[PDB]
Amino acid sequence: SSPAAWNKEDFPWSGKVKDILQNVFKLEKFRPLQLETINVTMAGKEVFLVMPTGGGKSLCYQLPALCSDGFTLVICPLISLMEDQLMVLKQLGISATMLNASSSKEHVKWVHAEMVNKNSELKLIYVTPEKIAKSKMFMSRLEKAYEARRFTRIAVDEVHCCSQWGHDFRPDYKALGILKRQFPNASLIGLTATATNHVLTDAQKILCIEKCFTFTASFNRPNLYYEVRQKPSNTEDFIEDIVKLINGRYKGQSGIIYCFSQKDSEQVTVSLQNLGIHAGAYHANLEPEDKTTVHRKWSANEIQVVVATVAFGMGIDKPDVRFVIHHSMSKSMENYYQESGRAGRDDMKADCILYYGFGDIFRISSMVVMENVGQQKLYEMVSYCQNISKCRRVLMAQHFDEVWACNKMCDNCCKDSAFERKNITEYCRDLIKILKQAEELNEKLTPLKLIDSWMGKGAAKLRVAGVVAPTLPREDLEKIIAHFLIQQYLKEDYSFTAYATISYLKIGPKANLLNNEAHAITMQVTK
Amino acid sequence: SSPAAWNKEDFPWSGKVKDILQNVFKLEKFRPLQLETINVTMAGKEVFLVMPTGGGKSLCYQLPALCSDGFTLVICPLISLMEDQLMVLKQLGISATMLNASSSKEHVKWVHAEMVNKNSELKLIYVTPEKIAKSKMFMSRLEKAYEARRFTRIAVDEVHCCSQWGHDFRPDYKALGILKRQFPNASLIGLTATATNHVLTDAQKILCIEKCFTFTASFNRPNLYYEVRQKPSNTEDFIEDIVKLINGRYKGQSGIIYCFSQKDSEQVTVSLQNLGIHAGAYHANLEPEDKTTVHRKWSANEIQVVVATVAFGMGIDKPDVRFVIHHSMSKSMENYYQESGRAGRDDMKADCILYYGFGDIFRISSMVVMENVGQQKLYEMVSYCQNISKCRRVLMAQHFDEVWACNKMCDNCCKDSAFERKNITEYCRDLIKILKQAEELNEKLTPLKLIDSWMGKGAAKLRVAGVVAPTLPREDLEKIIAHFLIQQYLKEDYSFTAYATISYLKIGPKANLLNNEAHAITMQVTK
DNA sequence: GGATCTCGACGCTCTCC
DNA sequence: GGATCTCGACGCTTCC
Ligand SMILES: [Zn+2]
Ligand SMILES: [Zn+2]
Repeated sequence: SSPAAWNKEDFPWSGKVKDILQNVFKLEKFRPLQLETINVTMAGKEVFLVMPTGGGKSLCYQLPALCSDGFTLVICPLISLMEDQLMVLKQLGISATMLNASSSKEHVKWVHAEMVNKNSELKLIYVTPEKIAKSKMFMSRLEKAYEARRFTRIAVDEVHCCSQWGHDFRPDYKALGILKRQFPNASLIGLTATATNHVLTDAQKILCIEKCFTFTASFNRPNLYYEVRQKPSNTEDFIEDIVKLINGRYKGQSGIIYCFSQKDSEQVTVSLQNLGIHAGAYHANLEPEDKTTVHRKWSANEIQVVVATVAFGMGIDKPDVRFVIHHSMSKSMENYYQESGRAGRDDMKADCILYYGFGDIFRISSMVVMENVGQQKLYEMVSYCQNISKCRRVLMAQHFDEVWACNKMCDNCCKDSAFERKNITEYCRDLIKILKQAEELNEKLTPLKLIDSWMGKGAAKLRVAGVVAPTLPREDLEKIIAHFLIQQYLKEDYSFTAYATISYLKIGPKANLLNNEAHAITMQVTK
Repeated sequence: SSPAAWNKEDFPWSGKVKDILQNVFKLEKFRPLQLETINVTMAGKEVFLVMPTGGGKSLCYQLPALCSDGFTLVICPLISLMEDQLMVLKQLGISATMLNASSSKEHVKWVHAEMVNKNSELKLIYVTPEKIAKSKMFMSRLEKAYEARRFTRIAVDEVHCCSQWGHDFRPDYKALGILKRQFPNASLIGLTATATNHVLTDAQKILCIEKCFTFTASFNRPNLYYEVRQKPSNTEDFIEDIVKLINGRYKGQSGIIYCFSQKDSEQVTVSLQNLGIHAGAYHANLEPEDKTTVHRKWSANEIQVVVATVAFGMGIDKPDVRFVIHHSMSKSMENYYQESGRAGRDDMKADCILYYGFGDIFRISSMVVMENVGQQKLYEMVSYCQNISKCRRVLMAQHFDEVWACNKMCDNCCKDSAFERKNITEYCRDLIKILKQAEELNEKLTPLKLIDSWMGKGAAKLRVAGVVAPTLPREDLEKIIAHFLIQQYLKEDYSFTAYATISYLKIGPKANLLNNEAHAITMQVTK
């Protein structure tokens, strides 16, 4: 059966739920699938929930814990994620406890007592997967509690870590199949944002589950404005453009700038600091003292903007982030979605602005070279950046394979422009003439060298007679080349050097389609 | 007495005058000083009229001719200027005639008869000064005509040719003093646009005149919009900027582009032709078949724009010229006014746009090297181009030294900006450090070489340690250097070479003011 | 002679969690 | 190894 059959407040516990939500959580209504998922679990069945980060996954097992006798067991990989939740629960007045590596002997003793203590009001217990695999004592207390009917529910946070596809895999997550083996009458809930069908199918196996429901929540964050701008070639002009946003539409408001590297973050920070902006830097190499200093001042609005690498992400819940700017594109849609989704967690209007620069492809391509589908994921991101008609949300839904309602909340929906299919085939033929000549000369072309030759610039040996670039601006040429790349008419060829991975372009796999002289390459342009 | 005493329709001829204006000339009212000058001449007194070209000087002696017995004599240096007039008079039904070098025996015979024929209705005769000095026959007919009271008025066009200061001097204009000597009761009128007090003071002697009235018309053309834009470094970008005007604000309308040289003119023409514009080139070297070809089609609106050197100017009277663009600056304020003054001769709104480019100073500077006060005139032009606050009309009036009312009809009057005095002294000290070094190295610096060094570019020998240019754009640096030049803190130095005169910059006469370490150089900037 | 071009040339910096 | 920098190389390019 489907979720719709569970969007119902028909159940013997619908009163107890609407009530706990409204008064214990102080929430007024259910977000999508939240009602449905609680019903399934209250119905004591197995369910997987796929829902964006910050979407409110936590509610869906914390609330059941409270509508039952005893506790709900919660499996969670990081101590910080657990501490995140318990603060919230302590503040709500809910009895929750967790256990650690560094947990106090007094605290462990008390927990053990509470689990079998029939009088315990402790309703949620958080533990790491190590505790399941490497504690005989804890397993025995769980067994006693299960037998005393005080233990009716299992929550597994971040269930994707089970799989060898799941880009956060953890060995200890493989032992967790023991739970439904030992506790078949304890219902299990699995939670994640990052769920491929074959990662869920595997977690379902690892955990020794069947049958199972799978509920997938939509990606959409309706208050978010999505825009892609051209990234300026000049780095000081790029800075000047930014300060004008922060001091114009975003004056006084909190926000984030995401950068490609740690150096990018340090440079841009300084640059903004000099121009008046209260900006702070966050990357992995940072002394963790400084990692914390920055979060504190930013969450407290002393700093207006954090300039950071992807290392700034885990456990960010600040609600009034009004803008997220991407100084460079992310490695993937999944990272972008995830990186930009930290904006507007107060559900009020917020801006998400990505600066697309040709050069950035190759810095990233080179970097994710060791990733199986690193390149494939990058090229998908580039194609987003290249799109000028399609609604930005329409493009995201294609990625999640979701049944795609924007209401002018992305740059392309606000355009009044028309479009048409421009035939750019000859530019490609022309560029392949250049590359063909280069190998006949045993010459390697960086993307820079190709463009120069096309423009009739660069080393004269690398130029091809009768090839004239059009009098289009450079950024248009960059877009035409990016196009052939991702279309694989061209391809990257990496070279590994003493210190760096660098990218070169070559005739790609699809160049043989041009053997058809009637072949047509078209690109959408404004009318 | 002054012109005001003559701005009056009190006279025995005024009724006849107003009537001839409206019903013969088809004109409704008098332009400034037109009334005053006619009155003086009708009263049989001597008057010099100084009035902008196209202001209507011709009316002021043609109309009296008709309000008098017999004919008015007109002295005119070019056959084209005479023919210009005669076409117009023929079109008005006025009996006018002229005499020439290539004049027919039949035509000469008939004229002599009309002059003494008491019944003649021939009211205007045009001749060259050659005719006065080198024709015994014509002078005798004049004498006979003067004695028969059929010859009451003398007009001398372009009276400035008399003087050794008037930049169109003609030797034959020195013989013309015989006229008031022989014909003291014929009144004389002198017309010119280009009149200095010492050119007037000289013509009054040559012509054997005293006393005399001098009426000076104001330069002002209330319908003209005056703007200075920055000229782009890229010449293809400069073309692109122009086409957007021509196809934008000036779509369908007639105009002129003025260029420094013939090559500039040929190039820009081709450049525009390729981009759809019906543009035509006019310079002195052109075969006169093509000189003529271009005027016909332009006047007939087949050509939208003439792209020309100063060679396109003498005898232009097209009324619906809606824009004049200066591709490069003129040699002098006097040339600019006159060149730009060809716009909007229908008195309806018209645009006058000058593209100021640093390099052009020196292209122009080098060429007028042989002119006494060429440079001084250029620097006056540069100082106009450099002004960002003052009303464009205010700056011009200072040049004609006239008692200066723009009504937002110049770019600077339309600005809402404020301004301030920026101290740029250290920049001068820094550039003088570079030049001192250059001469200590027996190196000559072109202006290009100076900027590069200042910018930390160019040949490394030519750079000075601890001299950092500011991070201002190049065009701003160009302006700072232009500023010191005309202020003579810097000066030009010309070198004569096989084929060309080239300019170098050197420390100028005013650099000794910086011996004062408290000395201050300031430049006006926007706030 | 000034000025754009082209060639080897020497000078730096070398990607996330 | 890829851009930037720096150099002498030869070839080309003043109104009415
Ligand atoms: Zn949209
Ligand atoms: Zn003004």
